[PDB]
Amino acid sequence: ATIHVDGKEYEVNGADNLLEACLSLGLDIPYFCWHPALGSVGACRQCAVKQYQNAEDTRGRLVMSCMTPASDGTFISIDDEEAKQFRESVVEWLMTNHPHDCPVCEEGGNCHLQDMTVMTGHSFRRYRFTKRTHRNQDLGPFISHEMNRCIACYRCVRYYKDYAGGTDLGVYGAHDNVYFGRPEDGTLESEFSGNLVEICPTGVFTDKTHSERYNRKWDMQFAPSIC
Amino acid sequence: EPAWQTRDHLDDPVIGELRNRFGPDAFTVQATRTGVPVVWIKREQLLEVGDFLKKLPKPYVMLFDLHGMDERLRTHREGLPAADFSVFYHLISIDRNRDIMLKVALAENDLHVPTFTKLFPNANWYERETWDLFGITFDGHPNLRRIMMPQTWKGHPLRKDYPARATEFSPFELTKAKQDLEMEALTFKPEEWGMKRGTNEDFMFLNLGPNHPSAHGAFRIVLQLDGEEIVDCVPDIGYHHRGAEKMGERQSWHSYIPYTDRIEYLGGCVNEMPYVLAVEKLAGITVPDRVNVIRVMLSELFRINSHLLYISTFIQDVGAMTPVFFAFTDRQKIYDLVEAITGFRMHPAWFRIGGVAHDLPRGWDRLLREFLDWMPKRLASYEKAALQNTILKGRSQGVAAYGAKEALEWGTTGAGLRATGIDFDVRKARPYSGYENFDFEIPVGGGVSDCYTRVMLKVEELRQSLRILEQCLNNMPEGPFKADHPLTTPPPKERTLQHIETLITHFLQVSWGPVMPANESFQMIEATKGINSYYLTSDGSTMSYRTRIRTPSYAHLQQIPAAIRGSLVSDLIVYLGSIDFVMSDVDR
Amino acid sequence: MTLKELLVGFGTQVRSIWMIGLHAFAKRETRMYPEEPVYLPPRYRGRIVLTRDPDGEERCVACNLCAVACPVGCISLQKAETKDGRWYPEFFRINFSRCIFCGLCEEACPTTAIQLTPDFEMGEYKRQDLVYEKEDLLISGPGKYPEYNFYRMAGMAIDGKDKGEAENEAKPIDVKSLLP
Amino acid sequence: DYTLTREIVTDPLNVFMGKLNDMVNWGRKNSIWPYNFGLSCCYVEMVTSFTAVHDVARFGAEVLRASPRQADLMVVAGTCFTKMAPVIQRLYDQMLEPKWVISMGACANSGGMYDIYSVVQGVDKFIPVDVYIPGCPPRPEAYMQALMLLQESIGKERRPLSWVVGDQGVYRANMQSERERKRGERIAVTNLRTPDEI
Ligand SMILES: CCCCCCCCCCCCCCCCCC(=O)OC[C@H](COP(=O)(O)OCCN)OC(=O)CCCCCCCCCCCCCCCCC
Ligand SMILES: CCCCCCCCCCC1=C(C)C(=O)C(OC)=C(OC)C1=O
Ligand code: SF4
Ligand code: SF4
Ligand code: SF4
Ligand code: SF4
Ligand code: SF4
Ligand code: FES
Repeated sequence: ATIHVDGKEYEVNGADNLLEACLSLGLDIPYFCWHPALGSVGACRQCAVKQYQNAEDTRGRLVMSCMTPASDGTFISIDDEEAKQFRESVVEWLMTNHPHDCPVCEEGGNCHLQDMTVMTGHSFRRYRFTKRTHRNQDLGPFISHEMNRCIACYRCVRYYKDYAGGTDLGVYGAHDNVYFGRPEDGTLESEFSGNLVEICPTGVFTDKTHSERYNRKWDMQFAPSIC
Repeated sequence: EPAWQTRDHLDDPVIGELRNRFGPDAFTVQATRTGVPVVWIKREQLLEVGDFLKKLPKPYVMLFDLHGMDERLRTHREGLPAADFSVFYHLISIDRNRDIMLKVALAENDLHVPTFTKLFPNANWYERETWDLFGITFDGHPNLRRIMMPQTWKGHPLRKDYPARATEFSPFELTKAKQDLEMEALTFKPEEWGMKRGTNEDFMFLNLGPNHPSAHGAFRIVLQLDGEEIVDCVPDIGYHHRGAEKMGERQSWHSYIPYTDRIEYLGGCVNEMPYVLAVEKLAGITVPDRVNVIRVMLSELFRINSHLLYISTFIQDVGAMTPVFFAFTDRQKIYDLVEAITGFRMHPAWFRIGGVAHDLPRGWDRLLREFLDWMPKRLASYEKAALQNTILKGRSQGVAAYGAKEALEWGTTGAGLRATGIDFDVRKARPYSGYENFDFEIPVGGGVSDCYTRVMLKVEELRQSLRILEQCLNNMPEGPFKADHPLTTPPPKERTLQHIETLITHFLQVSWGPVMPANESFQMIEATKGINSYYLTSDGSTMSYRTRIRTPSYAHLQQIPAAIRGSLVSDLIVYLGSIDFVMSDVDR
Repeated sequence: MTLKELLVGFGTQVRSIWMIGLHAFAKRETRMYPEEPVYLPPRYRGRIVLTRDPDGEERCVACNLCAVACPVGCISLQKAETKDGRWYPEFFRINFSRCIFCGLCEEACPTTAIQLTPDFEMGEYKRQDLVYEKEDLLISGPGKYPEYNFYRMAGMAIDGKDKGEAENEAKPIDVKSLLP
Repeated sequence: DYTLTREIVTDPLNVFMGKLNDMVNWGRKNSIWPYNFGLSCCYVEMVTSFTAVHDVARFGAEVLRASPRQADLMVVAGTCFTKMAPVIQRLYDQMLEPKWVISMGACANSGGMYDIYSVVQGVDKFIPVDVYIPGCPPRPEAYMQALMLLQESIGKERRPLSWVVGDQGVYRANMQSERERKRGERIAVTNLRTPDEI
């Protein structure tokens, strides 16, 4: 397949969607609800690009890159002004209810939401109203729960239920009171519940064992090892 | 179109002249944010291109800079020739008020370039430093020895595989280097340093360092003397090398600013200014007008501080020991204002990417008004007490004189260049930081650069800086002290303290660092001692891929043997006192 | 040399002597440290302290932003947590023999805990004593920022401040609530 | 509590010998001649302390010898570059007893911000230091405070009066650290002036 992103021609796999095709080419499109192992659902509306019908097209149309196939002869723009404004607006909408928590959040410096807030260029707050809050759950000795930081990207439920086959995690409630957790307090029963601390793009699910002796990602000494 | 926009500069007449002379396929034009045309030349055509630029109708008369770059780790090299290493040549035409950056690509195995010393004599020290820090050999160089590191140094520090950090201290190596220090007077060979006729049976040799009791720093000059006459002299520098460029590759864009302070340590905010302007070019930031006026005010305060120290130390070097006390009292008045504004005296580190660290504190205008009332009578008293002394004039007038051609061929800038009658100040020729909104004059000399002429030019520059400070006091814009750009590092503190998106931006900017998109930027300013410049290469990361700092004291120290040859040693001391250099500027 | 040059030079020497004598008849410019205390402006970058919030608790939440923003790397700390859940530094040490007093840590602090204070008198006999632990840094009050409290902004629940009790926060709504 | 050089020992101090030692220490601490040695920006602040606005001459510490033989104090005011380290060691060796060392600034203390390939990480790697001044640069009054600290340390050290009679060992006082001395008055600080004023 052949796509044209911002006037540059690229050869991609036609079976891929536009988001993974552009991310494989080194282009930076912000995204929340898409994961390579989970597929596309089009929830967070962060991955907007402007698709044109032909090469001689000025209007275009905002589309979700994760839900759009990277078919042959596609024409899209990432750095289109309207697409950039919409992606910044989506980040701004996610920031309206987000808690003032980065210094005391274990995801700080390792946070996908922080990276996409910086990437869209959104640093000015004009929202002045109240922020919604949530009570937390006890999820056992391994996973710490903090639902204030949730951006409702549905990656936890998709991984845990559809991928991992777990049954005790779900989404409850409604419009902006969507709650992601267990129906009651207790230990997460899946043998693969620990991957939530990397699946979740925010600091909702965190490593409690790390949170005991916490340090930031930049302060770590890492090595490649085998479990 | 903003001033920070990426441009190819294909509309420059020099590009058309090079195309007509050498052909369209002889070079590659690179689009940068440096503001100058960047032209990649083949290595075998470098001397021809340099000669052609030297013989233009309004020729490129000054080699502003010459250095190297390790391109092996550079990932974003789109639109660039294949290169493991590269050597760049920054040339300035004053008649065109233009400049061009030639670039030569080098393979890793074939690291040799023809020398530029037959066209520009300052290429000697520049190529010695490029050989020292990058391992690039220059063919035809008269003496290609190390100039920063000692001669028995292994490796080339500015290469990307050289570890930046300090090695383990060993007393054995210290004792060995002490033994070489004691045996240097016995095993002195007068051919490694580039001299000839090493004892006509009367040419004695003298050493003037490396323990210098003065504020300009400590460095060795080995003198070949016929009685009291200086037949030849080479300076031994690198005794104050701090690896500042290498640290530029090891610090974030924000956390490098205090290191920019300590390049020319009598300059402070003047040293901060070209770095933050070049980073703002990389970030695409246009600062507001109040930021421009604040940075101009602090730059002129530090320029007056540096000029006061320079004039007092020159008067002390002549022999009058009294005015330095009063000049440091005036420096204390300046430091009162600077301490109030920035919280620090000598290295304020107060400029920021996109603005300044804080707003001006309430009551600063009283301190500025008090200093502006204090300064002129003290300056006139210094003039009448020491600068109009005929003994000082006899010590200074006619000593170490050079003309416009000698200043041009050695890269001399600042008061030493302008005392030859060449009107070239960056604040007027290539205006920056809103210097066009100020009414001030540029003092120029009659055509001869003596010690006395340079000192009087610096006195006139001090008076013009006082005029700029008066305009700064009278017309202060009301507005922000930081730009509203998302890459303004750090964001305004109150919004960080109460807004989550601002807190996120601050969190990532102070920890991982601000992300500059991959580009090259350049900013040249008129520093307190000449023209200072930052050339920054970003590879798209939170750290500089390459930080090249051009300082004027390097060029002035290299100019020394061409201006002092055939003079006395007291004249050499007076010349060193009138150059206005610090050794941290030379070595950096 | 010329006779006129000699006379002009003699008059110039007499003028210089006269001005230095009149300088002797002038007012002293000396600030008499230590009997006269040194005035320092309120934002002077001297000795580093850790401060407390107006409720009396230490402001540092051990977020490690000052340590990473330090260009010298002379701040070391470890996060600990009380039973209520508030973050605090288990230890906090600053190598003042390395510190360049640049103020970048105070700039990076999101809680106004770490501050540079107008105090320059920090001379020491042994270099080991220039390593200041938390007992040498934490002071009894708020320092230069008298009212800011990070824990009235944070969404994290601590003692005396539950969910929905921070600034610009609504009370949490259960998903089991009857309202549509 | 003293430290011996020729060991953690006690006070060796007739009552006339103590008075003679006190007189010698008084004369030594009230006449301290620094060596005029410029390394970096910290030297600019040191000679600022030598000027009229600060007047370090009031302590009798202004003579500022250009020869190491006539100097009693070496102030390492600047970075210890690897090319300058043998020079610093040779100039220190040319000094005569008694001699004292003040590290001025973060560079001389530990290498400071220059943990770099060409910088020795602190002058106390190779020469012994009596007083350390943190700062980059320390202000002139910080240098004067270190001078007073050195005077206090000199005022109760024990050195031989003559090289032909008595103990030839040098006893240096194990001072209480300034940090622990000032901890009581420093922690009690509650409010400071807000940084929005002058
Ligand atoms: C071996 C030594 C031989 C030489 C000395 C012999 C003995 C003395 C003989 C008489 C000397 C007269 C000197 C000339 C006086 C008049 C001209 C004059 O003052 O010239 C010096 C200088 C000229 O000014 P200028 O440098 O051009 O600056 C621009 C200002 N329009 O103007 C100035 O600097 C400003 C005015 C200065 C006036 C100075 C005092 C002149 C009279 C001195 C009398 C004697 C003093 C004795 C000591 C007094 C102090 C203790
Ligand atoms: C013990 C007797 C001393 C007599 C006077 C000594 C010489 C003058 C004072 C010392 C000094 C010298 C040498 C000196 O050169 C100088 O300039 C750098 C000073 O100012 C800081 C001085 O204070
Ligand atoms: S989840 Fe991310 S953005 Fe939210 S508080 Fe934690 S670090 Fe900050
Ligand atoms: S808890 Fe995390 S993974 Fe789940 S929807 Fe919220 S932000 Fe996404
Ligand atoms: S003032 Fe600068 S050098 Fe000192 S601890 Fe803070 S960030 Fe580090
Ligand atoms: S930046 Fe402030 S709150 Fe964070 S660890 Fe440092 S002192 Fe503590
Ligand atoms: S401690 Fe700072 S001021 Fe002193 S020499 Fe080092 S860089 Fe310069
Ligand atoms: S990543 Fe495409 S809408 Fe979420």
